[PDB]
Amino acid sequence: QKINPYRSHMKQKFQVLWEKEPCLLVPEDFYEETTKIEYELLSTVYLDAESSPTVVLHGPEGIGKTTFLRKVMLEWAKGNLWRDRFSFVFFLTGREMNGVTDMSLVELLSRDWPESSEPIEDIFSQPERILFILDGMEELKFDLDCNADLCEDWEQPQSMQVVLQSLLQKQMLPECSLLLALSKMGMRKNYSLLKHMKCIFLLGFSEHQRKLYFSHYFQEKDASSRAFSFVREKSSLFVLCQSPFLCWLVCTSLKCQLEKGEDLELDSETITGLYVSFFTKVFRSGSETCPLKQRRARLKSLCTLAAEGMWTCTFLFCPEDLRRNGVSESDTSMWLDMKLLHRSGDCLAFIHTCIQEFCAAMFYMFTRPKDPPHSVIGNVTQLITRAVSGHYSRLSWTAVFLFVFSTERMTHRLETSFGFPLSKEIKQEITQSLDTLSQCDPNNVMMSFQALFNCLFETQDPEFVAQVVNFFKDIDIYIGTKEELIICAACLRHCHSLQKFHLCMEHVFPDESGCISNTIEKLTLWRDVCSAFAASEDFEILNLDNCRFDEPSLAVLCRTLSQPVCKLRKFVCNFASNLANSLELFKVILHNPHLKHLNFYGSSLSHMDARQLCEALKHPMCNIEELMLGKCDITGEACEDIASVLVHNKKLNLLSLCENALKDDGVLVLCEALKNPDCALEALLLSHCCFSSAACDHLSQVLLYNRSLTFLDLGSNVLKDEGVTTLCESLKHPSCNLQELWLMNCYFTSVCCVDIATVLIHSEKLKTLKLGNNKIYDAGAKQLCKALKHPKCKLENLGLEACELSPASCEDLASALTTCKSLTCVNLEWITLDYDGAAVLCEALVSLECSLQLLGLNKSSYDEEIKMMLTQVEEMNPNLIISHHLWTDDEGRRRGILV
Amino acid sequence: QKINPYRSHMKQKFQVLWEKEPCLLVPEDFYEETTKIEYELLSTVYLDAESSPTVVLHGPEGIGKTTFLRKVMLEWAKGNLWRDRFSFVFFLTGREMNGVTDMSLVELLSRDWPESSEPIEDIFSQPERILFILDGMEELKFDLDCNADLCEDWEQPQSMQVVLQSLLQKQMLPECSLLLALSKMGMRKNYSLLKHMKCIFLLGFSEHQRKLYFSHYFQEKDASSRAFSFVREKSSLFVLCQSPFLCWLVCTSLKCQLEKGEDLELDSETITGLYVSFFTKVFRSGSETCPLKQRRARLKSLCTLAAEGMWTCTFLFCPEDLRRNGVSESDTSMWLDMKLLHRSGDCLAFIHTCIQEFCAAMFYMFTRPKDPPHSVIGNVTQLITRAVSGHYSRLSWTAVFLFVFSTERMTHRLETSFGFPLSKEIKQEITQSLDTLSQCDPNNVMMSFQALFNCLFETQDPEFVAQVVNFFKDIDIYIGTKEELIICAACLRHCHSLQKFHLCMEHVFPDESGCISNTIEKLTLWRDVCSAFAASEDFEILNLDNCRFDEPSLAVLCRTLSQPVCKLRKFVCNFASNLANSLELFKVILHNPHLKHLNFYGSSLSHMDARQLCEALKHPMCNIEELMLGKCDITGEACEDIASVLVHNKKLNLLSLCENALKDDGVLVLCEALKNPDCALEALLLSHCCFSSAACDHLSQVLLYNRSLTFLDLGSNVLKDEGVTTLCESLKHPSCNLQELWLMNCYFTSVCCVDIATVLIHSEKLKTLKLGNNKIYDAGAKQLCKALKHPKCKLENLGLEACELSPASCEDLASALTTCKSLTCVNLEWITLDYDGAAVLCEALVSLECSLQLLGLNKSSYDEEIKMMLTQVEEMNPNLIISHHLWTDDEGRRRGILV
Ligand SMILES: Nc1ncnc2c1ncn2[C@@H]1O[C@H](COP(=O)(O)OP(=O)(O)O)[C@@H](O)[C@H]1O
Ligand SMILES: Nc1ncnc2c1ncn2[C@@H]1O[C@H](COP(=O)(O)OP(=O)(O)O)[C@@H](O)[C@H]1O
Repeated sequence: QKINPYRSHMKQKFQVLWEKEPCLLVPEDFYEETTKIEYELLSTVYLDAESSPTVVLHGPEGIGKTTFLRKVMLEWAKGNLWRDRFSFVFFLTGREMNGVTDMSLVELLSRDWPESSEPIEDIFSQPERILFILDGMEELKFDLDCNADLCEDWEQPQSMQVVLQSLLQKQMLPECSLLLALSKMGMRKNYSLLKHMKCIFLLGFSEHQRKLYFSHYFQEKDASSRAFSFVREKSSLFVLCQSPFLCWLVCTSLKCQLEKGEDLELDSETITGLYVSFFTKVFRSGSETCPLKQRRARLKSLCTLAAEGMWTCTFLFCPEDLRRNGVSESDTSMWLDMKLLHRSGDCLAFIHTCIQEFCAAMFYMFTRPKDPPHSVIGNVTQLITRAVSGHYSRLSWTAVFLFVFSTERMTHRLETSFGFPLSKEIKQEITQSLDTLSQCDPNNVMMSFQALFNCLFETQDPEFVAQVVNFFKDIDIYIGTKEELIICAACLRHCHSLQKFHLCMEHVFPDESGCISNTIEKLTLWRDVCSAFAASEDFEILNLDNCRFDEPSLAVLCRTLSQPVCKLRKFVCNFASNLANSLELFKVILHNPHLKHLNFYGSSLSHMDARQLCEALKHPMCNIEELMLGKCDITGEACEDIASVLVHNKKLNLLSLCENALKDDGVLVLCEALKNPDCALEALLLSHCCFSSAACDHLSQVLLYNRSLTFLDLGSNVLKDEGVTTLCESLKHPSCNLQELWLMNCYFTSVCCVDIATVLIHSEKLKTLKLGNNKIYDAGAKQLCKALKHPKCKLENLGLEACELSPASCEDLASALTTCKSLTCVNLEWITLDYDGAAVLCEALVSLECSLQLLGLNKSSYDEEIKMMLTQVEEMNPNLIISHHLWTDDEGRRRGILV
Repeated sequence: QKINPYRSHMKQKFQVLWEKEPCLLVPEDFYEETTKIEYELLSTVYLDAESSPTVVLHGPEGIGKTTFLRKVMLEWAKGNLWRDRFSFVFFLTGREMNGVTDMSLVELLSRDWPESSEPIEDIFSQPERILFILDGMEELKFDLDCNADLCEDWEQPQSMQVVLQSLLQKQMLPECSLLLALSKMGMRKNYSLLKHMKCIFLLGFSEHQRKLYFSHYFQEKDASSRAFSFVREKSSLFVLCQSPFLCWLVCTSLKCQLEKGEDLELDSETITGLYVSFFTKVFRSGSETCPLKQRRARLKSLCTLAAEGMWTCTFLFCPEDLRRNGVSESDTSMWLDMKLLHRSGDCLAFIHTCIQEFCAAMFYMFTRPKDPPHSVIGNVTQLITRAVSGHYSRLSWTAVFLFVFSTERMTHRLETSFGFPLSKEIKQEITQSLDTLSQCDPNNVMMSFQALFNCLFETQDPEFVAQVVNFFKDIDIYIGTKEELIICAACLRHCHSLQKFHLCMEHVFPDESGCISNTIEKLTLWRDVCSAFAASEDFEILNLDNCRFDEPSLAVLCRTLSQPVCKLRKFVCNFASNLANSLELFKVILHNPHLKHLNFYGSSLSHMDARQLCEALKHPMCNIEELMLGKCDITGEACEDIASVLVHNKKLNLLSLCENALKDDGVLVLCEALKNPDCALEALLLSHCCFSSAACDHLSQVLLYNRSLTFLDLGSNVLKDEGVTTLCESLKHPSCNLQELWLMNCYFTSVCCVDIATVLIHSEKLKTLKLGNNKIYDAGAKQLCKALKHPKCKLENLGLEACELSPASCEDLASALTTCKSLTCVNLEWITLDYDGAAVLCEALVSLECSLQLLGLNKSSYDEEIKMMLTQVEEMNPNLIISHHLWTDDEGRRRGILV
């Protein structure tokens, strides 16, 4: 074996770690039996020396991930693993790293690197010979994202977050290999960050392995047989015993019950029940020579220790910390003996992070509603808020425990088992906290309804679940497993408060011959979820984002929405249309007179699909007033059918066909439908429809003959001034009812600006004009400003944003703002400014004659002097807002593009 | 609505049916509430008047399928449904149909058709106006398959099975519509038969509907509240109450418990537990003023009635039937009062088929091992065999019940509740019956391991399950759901008796980024199933038939097969090969020295996939002696690697590369590999490899230089006479070691027959030659016969099948058979014969000089005189077997095509 001092140092260090850290040391042959498959998988998956992947050790908490990583490193350091694949392996743990504030990868590695050896840069000469093991990533004080930039230099000092994110995204030592340990929650959290992923699942014990674990814990035989028989007779307990840590919990609980002499009782209704039984019986069997008052004081001090640790993302407790939280030497000895704490060096740690979270939740059970703030540990409202708001999701398990503790049954269990009283105001605290969150603005909060639903589900309190869920009106949820379907059905079964529902569902209804695959249980759960749609008589918006149905599930949803009791108003079905989908959605459209807005943005339709859609719309039970079909792959032939709808449904008044390819023959057919002075359509959006000036002829005949059409969007079309001139000739006559015109990015120039200037003088009805993103090069600007100076131009909103404007237009713009009394909004973003033009513009802006309410300008993108001038403008005209990105979101929403 | 007398007749019929059949008549508004979605879905899905679809009413037993179909027919006949879509709907029920033995569709329809109405041909004039409702298909005396042909004429008399299967496959009135009622078992049974399926699932009650049903059954309020509270406190009972029939069972059980006055106790461990509680409590509450002897005799008589009904597929009981089984008027009144039976006209029927199956299973509890045969009711051995043999699978639920009854706990429960003794030899009867079944030939007695596993699973007896499953050595199983995975894991956890395992697995491991999708539970179950492969030190053959894995499940399987304790010998992986499949399957190949046969037939490979396969095969831990790569999309370039294998692996001696496209350059490279007098390959099959005479040159150099190669298959290649003559030139020299040559379907003719005729005279080692399916005429046959008459021709097997042979060859054939003393097998199928040549052939065949053991000929395809002559031949030469399809299955198996 090659001489290596670092390898031997790690051998000694992890040999010592392997023998005293775990809850119970089992014979090594047993451990090797229990994890044989995973060890072999790892050893062969890394022998690759095209690229090397990052392998994630996947499993639930307490399954033994950290133990497996330590065994792997110990076997490598002894020379028994990766002998000819990795020369150096580094073991990084999250809690030890959290202490590091500002360090480079080299310094962190140097921490455990003996000087009497090779240098670190020399070992970095060959990066593929390095493996990084990252254990306890979920215990980090920061999140991992691509938000922060990622440097590629190991020598250069950086914050530890940047080092980890660079290592993970492979922008730092790309040749090295990564070994991650993640739970299901961590897997879902960091799936986006990880690429080229390879997974190894830990499986825990089998039934024979559970028997052997019991035989190893109980050094006798007959009581071991008794305990195994008792746990086997109960199904849920045996199922939970697959996890070695839960198995050890059950062992210690039963061992206390047996050494006490009591009969074998155990609670396995929930995981929280097993935790409560373990903690209860260890406390009773480990504290008997102590009076009740000091028992309560000691437990409360320990729980405060855990709560402070969890709120500061700390899991190692120096003696000074125990003294601060009121934990004395006697208390430390007692908890070490009863095996809720163990040493992790010179410091102490909880036997497992889950036990620490248990005590942290327990801490709130000693509290009063009118308690002074701890200034470190947040109160119940803060904990609930941080746990059900998606940004952090750090104190999740704690909150879950607290939810379960707040039930009357479990508060009773806790009080009876401990012997002292505990707070019963905690359910009310949680309820009021969730109500307060619900009454907040849904956009500013970003609720995580998966987290809230999990917490509610664990209480098994249907009335509590109904009360809490009915506080919320705008709900969004992802369903991709049966577990999440069960939880969502439980939480929404008795929900009658829905306003907006956003749903994404995958992996549940495959429709691979849905007859054989779908089950009555799945349909019943789905029907229960749908019951909220028809039971909530406040239901405005249903947004189905990339959902995957089969015929029965879709039929259930459509029949739910068809019921006359349903009050749906907006149906937003993104990217979904087939033959049976057509049939069922047409049942939806027909049956409901309350449904008025329909947005199919993105769903690629065919000729027959559009034919069937229009045939369903022509039914006289259809009250659709807004129809958005953007990016539906609609073409000219389908226009033949759409025109038909315009003839029949006098209730329809807004139609958007953006991002399609009408190609002037569809526009011809649509103008043929529109010309008839029976079509009641009031708003038309044909943005980016790949048509030209040829259609502007026919559209002109529309403008003369429609007394209902008031809004036209023709942006992103090649009009080349002939189309704009034809339309302007049509719009010269005041009898036209057009109010709003959008011709942005239409590839015209100054030449047609004269004709526009004519309509501005003759129209008494055109109030909003967007001519932005066109190269008017100050000639069009000068002509339009002179037109606006006319004492008959009733124009209210003008957009010339990003029009190749220069400081020469300023003066002429400055004179329009002070003369057009009806002009209240002007978009001039991306104009290039100097001092001599910014001064004139600001003089205009601060004037009483200037009747402008909204100015579109990008203040940040200028020098300091002009920034100071615009700030002075803001402080001298208290009615004017200067801002950029004025109309982007409004344009997207009205076109139907965003949603 | 059009006037119709048939409609009114069906209205009266189903109106009478609707009011007396059900267990409890609920208000009609309640029923319509409980089935609103399904009714609307049917009504709107059929209004479409393109092909006609088959609509299936899907749900578990007792969910209300028959009730829903009857209400649908009543509403149709009342004019409230399908008023403008169907003119005539026929309601076919299995039990009523079973009485018909041999009748046509017209007569069966006329059965319930009044004469004073329209004619049958006139109503068949427009088939589009016809709907068929098929209820109780699982209660048929015959099975439904596609084996029998399907005629399109309704007038022609046929057996009812043929009419029904033609109706289902739409080869009889294809324009008609179908409405089927099926269970999960029936759905999986008949999925193959049905096409264009449409499904409507019945959902049963919701929670509020369960409350309302309780309030409706219990006409008071306080016990309704008490019953609902008790059922709600128990999870399993509430879950089971979703089914209306199970809900009525629970209602009656609780009603007996309350009117008796006892506390509310109920066992809900299994569905069989609920049935036992219902039956026990109904019997106790309905026969208490009766002495024990007559209680037991009455229950036994009812059980006998049920048993005769189940074994004769009868479910309506005329009074003579009750008298024959010993059921009197007093007994009928008692059972009607306790609501185990109800009237269905002048006759009685069991309240539900499930109750009848329950009683039929109960009947065996009154029997003795040494009992005389009932001559109608089969004994326990016959019942178990018919239940776990796939051919019948009719009495499944009965057997399931009997299994649960046979446990000690449930026998104790039944004895305690009833009060009289019951048989305790039934576990032994079933175990011995299954042992005897296992010792039968696995090819004949078609076990249905899904049925056996379900029966074993329901007993919840791990020891009994292990004992029964270890009786079987050859197991084949399909896993397509999580339920079936759980069942197979439970049954195979402690199985260590495996010899051959055939597996087809779908729909469980999607590999849609298996990290997020796969769960530890599923992986654990799969590992438990795989544990049988490595725990059974007799494991010969593992056949994965079109299985679909992800990385973790495949890795679990491969690591299982890698263990040195594993004794795998034959690995048949049909239709699976990718890059990750490559890595893991190479772990399988490398690790195991016991593995010797490898068949990848059907798995589409690529250039690099074949490269990686060959590189894995070149490892020196590889003991493969047989390699089958038929229909693997292998081409000439991959031969370069394949040739390498032939050079390296001195253990390999059989290679089959059939159904590939080698195209003479691959064959060139392979012959370059074979020429080397180190290649130990002994048998090569290049059938259907798309090569020509150009390869026969190189193959010739093979036969001179390979002292180990003894079998060559070159069938179905365009070899013409030049290739065969080149090969014969190579094989003339006695130094060639070739023992078997297959040149069937090789497009040669009489011209090369001279050279073959030379080799037959000069070879001392060529024992089997197949020249079938080649257009050698009687001239070639005569030349070969003259060769065989030479006193040096040591040819043992000759195939001249399908060679355009005529009665002129007979004489020359007849004289070769009596001269070639070494010629023991000759295939002459498809030869045309007359009397004067058949006589010569038979005179040869019945002769002492004829040393033939096997003659390949199709006796059935000749006139009566020649048939009688060949029958006399068989009756005069007791050593000669005449048969057709002589070598087809052997050819397929040896090429690796079949399996
Ligand atoms: N295979 C095993 N055999 C015996 N004990 C185990 C095994 N796996 C885990 N344990 C015990 O369970 C605990 C698992 O905790 P840990 O190893 O931190 O897993 P995780 O990080 O997944 O929670 C350890 O304290 C160890 O004592
Ligand atoms: N929707 C329902 N509402 C109330 N009771 C029902 C309903 N469906 C079925 N039942 C009851 O359940 C029992 C079983 O009915 P059945 O239609 O025979 O089930 P299946 O057709 O599945 O065998 C009947 O006695 C009936 O009274």
